[PDB]
Amino acid sequence: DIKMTQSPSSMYASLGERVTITCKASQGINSDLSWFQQKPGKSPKTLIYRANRLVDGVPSRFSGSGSGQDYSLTISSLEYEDMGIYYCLQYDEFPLTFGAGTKLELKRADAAPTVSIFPPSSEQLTSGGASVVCFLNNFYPKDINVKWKIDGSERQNGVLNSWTDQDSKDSTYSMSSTLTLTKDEYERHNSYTCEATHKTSTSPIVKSFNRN
Amino acid sequence: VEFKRMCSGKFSIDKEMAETQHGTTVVKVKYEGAGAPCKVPIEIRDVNKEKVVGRIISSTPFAEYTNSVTNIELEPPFGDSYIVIGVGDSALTLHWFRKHH
Amino acid sequence: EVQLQQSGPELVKPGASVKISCKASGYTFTDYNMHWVKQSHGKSLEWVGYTYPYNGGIGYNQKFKSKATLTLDNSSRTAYMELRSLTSEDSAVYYCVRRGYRYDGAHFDYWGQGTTLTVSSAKTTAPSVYPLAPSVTLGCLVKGYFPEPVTLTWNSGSLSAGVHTFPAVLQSDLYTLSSSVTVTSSTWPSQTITCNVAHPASSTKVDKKIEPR
Ligand SMILES: [Cl-]
Ligand SMILES: [Cl-]
Ligand SMILES: [Cl-]
Ligand code: NA
Ligand code: NA
Ligand code: NA
Ligand code: NA
Ligand code: NA
Ligand code: NA
Ligand code: NA
Ligand code: NA
Repeated sequence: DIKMTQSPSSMYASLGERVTITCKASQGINSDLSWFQQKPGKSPKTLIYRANRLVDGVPSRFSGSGSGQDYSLTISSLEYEDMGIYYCLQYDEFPLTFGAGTKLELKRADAAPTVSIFPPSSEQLTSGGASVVCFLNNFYPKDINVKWKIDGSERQNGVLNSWTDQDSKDSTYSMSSTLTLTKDEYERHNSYTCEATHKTSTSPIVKSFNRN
Repeated sequence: VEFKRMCSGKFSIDKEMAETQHGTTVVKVKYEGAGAPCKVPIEIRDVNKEKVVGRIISSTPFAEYTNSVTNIELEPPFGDSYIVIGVGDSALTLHWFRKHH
Repeated sequence: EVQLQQSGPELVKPGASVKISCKASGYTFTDYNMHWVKQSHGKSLEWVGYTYPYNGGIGYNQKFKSKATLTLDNSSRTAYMELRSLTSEDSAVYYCVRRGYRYDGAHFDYWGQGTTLTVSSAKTTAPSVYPLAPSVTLGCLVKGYFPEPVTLTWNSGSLSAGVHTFPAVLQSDLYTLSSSVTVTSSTWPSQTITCNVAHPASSTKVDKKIEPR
């Protein structure tokens, strides 16, 4: 199988800038190469085929170049609607193979996360379970450190996280952290803490509540 | 290289058959059999798979080694024809239909 | 205009089979091959195989040779992909995409809208909605439901801005997600707040309200 390697895996850019991403085949593919853009929960939209043929209807800011093993896709001037994941495909030889993609995201000023913690619901505690929730919303960049503490003891097990894509409004990221736990073992501790460390400050943001 | 004989093994399609920009068709095949290097058996027959029609453009196509890949350019006639690659039961029989541009 | 319309979502048990369709329009069908592509959630695209309109020109990615059966119907301009002996690993979004093999054809320029397939031996179960009470932020936890899609709004579509609904997570044949909303402090807890959760697979619309603990 021909291996397709896209570089970089992800990257950031600003509106108006030229962006170039690359795709390298493990052997020459004689320009039998197409590029696609795909947005979350949507189908791929084709930008280029035969390495440099612009698909009818696609904006002219997209162009393709390359030959042999190496191919580049270039957006001359980045626009807002260009955010998403780009894929390359070789169809020079069976089986057809795709690159792993290049996630393209938008730059913006740094922003500290807004942290909020929430004790398990009385409705949920009636059943044999208890979940503690902590939202860390609207922060940038996406690098972030999250740790729970129960009565001071750092707790790792029982935690499941979820991420949103780059918010379509302010281009920030948000994260849900959920510490699931049994009722019994939940009702043995008092202080519950969700703590976040971010580049925006050396001091970590600390939210907590007391079961009393 | 020393003795040039017809390949006896199976071929498989290794790329979508497609038209060139100069009135020909290109077929890429992977040789899965043995006895390579050997010559790729290939011809074009009519809609009844009877009479030999069209012609092969590429010079005597070869399978250089086991699992090798070979590009073959040929010129099917207008209408329906069958590109037959290989020999025996394992032979590839590919229906091509050429229209006037 | 070129159009590739695929059939709707499929939900089946392991060991079952399914047959997804892809009806084409707006071009000479016999001048194009139809390829099928698999994309597992959060993964890259993967080639399943392709069909060529004449004499069952069939190409399978060796990976799918014992899994998929691709066919064509030129007269109805419809392509089909049949998957058998299904397992959870078969769960993914599948697309059809055209490729012109004539001198003037375009390559992989149009895709179908995609078709979601979910394979699992789990039962349909409505979710359990819980409130999240402490500008101020609030939320709702949706826990213990199998059919992936749930729709979350706030006060029945009233609150649009400052909303974050996180992707669900599977732990044991059941999904769990959460949503939050940010508003001005003064408006709460006076002005009402409510998470609306619609679960189509169960045909239930459950609302829960946010009042101070
Ligand atoms: Cl997606
Ligand atoms: Cl777009
Ligand atoms: Cl995905
Ligand atoms: Na350009
Ligand atoms: Na190169
Ligand atoms: Na031709
Ligand atoms: Na032959
Ligand atoms: Na003959
Ligand atoms: Na569908
Ligand atoms: Na896949
Ligand atoms: Na994906």
